[PDB]
Amino acid sequence: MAYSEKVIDHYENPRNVGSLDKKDSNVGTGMVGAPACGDVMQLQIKVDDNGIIEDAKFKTYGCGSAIASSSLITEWVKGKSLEEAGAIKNSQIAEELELPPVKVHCSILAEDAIKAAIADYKAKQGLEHHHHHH
Repeated sequence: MAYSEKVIDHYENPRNVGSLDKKDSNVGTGMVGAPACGDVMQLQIKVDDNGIIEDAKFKTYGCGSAIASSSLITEWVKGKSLEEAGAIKNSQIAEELELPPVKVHCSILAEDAIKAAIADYKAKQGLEHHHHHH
């Protein structure tokens, strides 16, 4: 079952190289929004440089402004690790930006987003599937 001291499942993926596909365990996806008004935010982080984050894309089309922060949060994890992304809080950016309590909808979609990417990043390897007639 493993005459070696390595249990790793594989260096990359059993699909003969690939990376980038919205359908991999090395890519966390997160799509949230604010149904309390009508704002949609999408954030996706990439992890491969050794469990580290090398690239961090995103997409927020609906709030003409929630983009700025999108560039700050995405540029804050770009290089960090999931262990760090799963710890930052919305108060962190809320303070670095200094904005009134009448727009927290952003800082919220920021941290809440990273939470979705981490949830879908760890769920891509839980119960998986069991049946799938071809």
